Amino acid sequence: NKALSVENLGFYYQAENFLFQQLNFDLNKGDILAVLGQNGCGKSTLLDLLLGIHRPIQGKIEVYQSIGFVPQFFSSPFAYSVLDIVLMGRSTHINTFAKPKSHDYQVAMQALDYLNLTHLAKREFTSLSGGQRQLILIARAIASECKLILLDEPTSALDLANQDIVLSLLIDLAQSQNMTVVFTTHQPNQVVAIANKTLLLNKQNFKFGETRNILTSENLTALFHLPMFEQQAQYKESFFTHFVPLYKTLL
Amino acid sequence: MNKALSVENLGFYYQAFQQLNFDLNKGDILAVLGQNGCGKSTLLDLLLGIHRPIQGKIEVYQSIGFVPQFFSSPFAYSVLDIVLMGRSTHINTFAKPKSHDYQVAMQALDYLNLTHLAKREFTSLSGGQRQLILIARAIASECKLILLDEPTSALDLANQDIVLSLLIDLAQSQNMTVVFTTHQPNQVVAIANKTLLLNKQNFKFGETRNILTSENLTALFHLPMFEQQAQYKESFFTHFVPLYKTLL
Amino acid sequence: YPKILFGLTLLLVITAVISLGIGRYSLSVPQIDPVQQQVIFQVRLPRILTALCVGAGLALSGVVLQGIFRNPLVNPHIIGVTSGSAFGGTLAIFFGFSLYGLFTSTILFGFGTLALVFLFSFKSLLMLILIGMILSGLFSALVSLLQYISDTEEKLPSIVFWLMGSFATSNWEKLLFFFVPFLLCSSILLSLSWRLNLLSLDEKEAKALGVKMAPLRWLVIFLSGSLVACQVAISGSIGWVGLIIPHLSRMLVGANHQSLLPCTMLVGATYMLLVDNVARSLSDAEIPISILTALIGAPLFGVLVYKL
Amino acid sequence: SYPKILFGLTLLLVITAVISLGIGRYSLSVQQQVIFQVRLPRILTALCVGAGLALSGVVLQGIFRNPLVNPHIIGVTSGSAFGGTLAIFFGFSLYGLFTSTILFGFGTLALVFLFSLLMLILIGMILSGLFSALVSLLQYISDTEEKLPSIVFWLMGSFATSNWEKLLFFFVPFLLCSSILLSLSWRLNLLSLDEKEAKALGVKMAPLRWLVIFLSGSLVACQVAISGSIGWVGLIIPHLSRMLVGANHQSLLPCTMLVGATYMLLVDNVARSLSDAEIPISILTALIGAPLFGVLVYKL
Repeated sequence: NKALSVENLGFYYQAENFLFQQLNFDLNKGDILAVLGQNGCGKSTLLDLLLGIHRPIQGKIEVYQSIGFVPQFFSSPFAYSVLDIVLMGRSTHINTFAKPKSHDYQVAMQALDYLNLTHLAKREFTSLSGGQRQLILIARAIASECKLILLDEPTSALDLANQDIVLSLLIDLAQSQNMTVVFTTHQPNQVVAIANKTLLLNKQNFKFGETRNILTSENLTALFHLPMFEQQAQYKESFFTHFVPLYKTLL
Repeated sequence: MNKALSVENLGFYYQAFQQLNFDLNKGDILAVLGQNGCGKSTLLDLLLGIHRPIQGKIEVYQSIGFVPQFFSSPFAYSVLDIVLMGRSTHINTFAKPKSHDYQVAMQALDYLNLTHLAKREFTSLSGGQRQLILIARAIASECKLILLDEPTSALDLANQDIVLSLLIDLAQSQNMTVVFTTHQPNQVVAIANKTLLLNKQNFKFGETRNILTSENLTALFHLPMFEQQAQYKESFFTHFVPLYKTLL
Repeated sequence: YPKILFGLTLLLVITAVISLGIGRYSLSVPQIDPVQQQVIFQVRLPRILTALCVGAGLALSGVVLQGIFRNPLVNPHIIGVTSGSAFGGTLAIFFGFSLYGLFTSTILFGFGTLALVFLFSFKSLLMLILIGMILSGLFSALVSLLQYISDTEEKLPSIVFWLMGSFATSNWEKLLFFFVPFLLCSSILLSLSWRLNLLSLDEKEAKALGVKMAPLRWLVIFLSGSLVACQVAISGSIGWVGLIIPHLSRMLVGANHQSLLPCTMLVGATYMLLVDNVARSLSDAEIPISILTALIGAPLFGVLVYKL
Repeated sequence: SYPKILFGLTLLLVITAVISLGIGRYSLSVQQQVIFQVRLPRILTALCVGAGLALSGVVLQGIFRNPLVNPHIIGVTSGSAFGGTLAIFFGFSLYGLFTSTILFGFGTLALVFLFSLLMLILIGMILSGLFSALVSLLQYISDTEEKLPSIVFWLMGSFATSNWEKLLFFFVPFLLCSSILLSLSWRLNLLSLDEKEAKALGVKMAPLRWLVIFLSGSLVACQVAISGSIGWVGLIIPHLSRMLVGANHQSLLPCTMLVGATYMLLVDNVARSLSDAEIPISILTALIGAPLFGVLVYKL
């Protein structure tokens, strides 16, 4: 069944002063949508709209599942602990003037357990690595018990090994826990790796559809204003495709 | 002499690499390949002399210019204001810039074909233009050895391409030696004849043709790294792709 | 955690009792008449409890405001409510109002300032700081205007010394006046103990988590400002408290507000009492407590910062 | 065109000076009125003080790379205030006040130096606090009929008692400090650099930074010494100047001095015209300044 629907959406992005028009796309439960674009392309506004911080110029957005969000970073001058951060995800399960209950601590703990980070509960959030921090932020969204999880540049600042852990995690959330995933990225190889659906954002223009239909040399070359070509490969009998940017200096 | 710099048994720590050795010749392009917080940034600080080495020594045989990844200021300085700061060592403490100083700054903008941006507010530029203007600032200082901190990391691909072509041009036709940090192996393939792989554990220095291998990158990145010879209409070049489990 | 709270709520009592051992007609060895008994019930006790609640209040206000602005260097003065209250009291003194007239005037312009900050807010965090900064400038200029056009014989000295704040003229009438708002505000704030942690959230996550940032911030700003307005009304301008107390508290119980608020209230109460009965001990004459919080606070602030 | 702006400003400065002669007891046309020997020294004092406060503000904003900084974040105004207060309390002579104000002003700088960017602000905050406490103490333990109102009204800046003695006393340091800062005009741009570039560009950040701190601090101490505590000037003028000629300090400093001088003279005239009660100018710079800061932040 449907998870999210975006119809005739139109919105302005101040930064680059460009107006997006008639944006359409829908997502079902279990889908993994990659929003592929480069630095300040409107991903920020797009996510804002999906979370409804503000209304769009035209169109409608309908979300059918409880929504969770994961920012790229969490900055605070206060020495909050891992548990403190994750527990905040219980926000909607605690009344305004109430305190979290043992159940709330239970869910947060199982969220950490699910990611095998139980041994981090008491640690000071800022003492963790970038990868552990990002994972802890996914845990707080998980503890909220959302079904539709939106992630802003989840892999961009992590080392390769951690980006790998994150990609595997997102696939597991969609395939095993029947969650719907939406993440922003500028890396096409990560898109073909885990996203069955992709949205390309290029100067007021865009393209949405099945990943294999959208991730093509022609579409990527137009998006990156640099020739990009799909390449086949085989590693120990395992076939796979990836995309390579053609820097003038490679020639 | 053909040497631009040399480092011997270099060792360093902030509070707690070691035995690091390598040297560069004029016109060389050195890429210090590594991931964030794994040494490369601190290395640049040492090459500039911001910090005293705990062990070993560093020798620089050419005037050094530096290009930071970003330039942040609440003040709306113009492109020219920023490039002109590169004339710092050619202007006495209590003196003002002279005609020659504006000419050289303009000459640096001309070379990058960015002169039309001279009166623009630096913050109104794209990330690519801002990075190029900071390179122009180093050029205006007249350095022969240019050190760049993650010059392509935050730029979109087309601008990364422009930066890569510029660096090779500085070395190949402007008699400069280039040292830049990066985490992108394919960019080292593209322009660096020498590379230094930095890990918080170990390192390796040498010619790019010898050091850039699946084995070394897999060991450096802690993730299998696939190496493949790609071809583009008669053009063939080596390319690396990180093998995520989900990619396979 | 409980072991720490029980310990702090111990010093509070120990220092309160010990307080009875200072001043004219005091005690010396009694480990807990007819004159002493009256000095305790009608004079000493009233001041002791006033210092305790005011210390707890200013500390509380400081810590919640630090959470709102995500900055440990914030104090209960950045919203401009202290200057607004200072002006309200000054004005009341200038026109020779009554004690009750001073209270109302102090609170009136105190709340009035909050209202102004709110209105200009709707006509970001940094913006609130700038707005409050503008109001403080305006109010401290009006205060200066009044004292400049006031009789230097009696009017002026009254304005000048009231702006220094002290507990020298504290009595049961004032304590009970402040105690009502104090207990009210502190209760709501304590019930929002955990939710205050959500003040550190960014816009997107806050919306996703169903947190109503705007309403929550204002509810806290109002309660925070109400404490201070009522505090100034009965004890004048006291500073260098809300800044350092929450820090010491975070050194004891951590950042989670659910545990921080109660701890800062207790450390603030004891700290103020200690400083107040020093204003008495120190000399024969009553030195306004504002001078002492600054002479003790500032250097203590340095020491706390020194140990990064 | 930069030159055109400077002319227009200088002209405006003079137009403001003349309109200044048409206010007060023995004004002019819209011989017995030679009061210009009590007024002229006042017009000149306001001009120099405005220019000096604006100058300190802009150079400090450059050092701290922050536009919300003013000449009072380093703690020099508090120390100076104390020095001048300590002098009144002990009934020193006019020159005893000058020397004491300046001595504690300089001293505060020394302390900030010894105790050593954000740290300088925190240090200045501590010192500013102790000195304010001390001023309050001496104010609380003094005769409330003679010394109290004398301390209180010296603290709130005013041009009421302006004479050539004070003017010439201030002008010397003023001219000396302004000249050095103006000659470091372009170099100030470099204080906006980060460690690595500064090192590469061979910039001696520490020495330069302290030189500017001492020169701007000296400027304020001398200002307090002859006119008390005046605020809300060094905070808004650099922004206005910025809107006129931009961020390059080489042209920003002189523009800031001209805008500041004219602004102070302008506020003084508003004071003198609103009432003959001699409302201290510090009250007006805040009443005019705070809301003006608001419209400025509300942007243009």
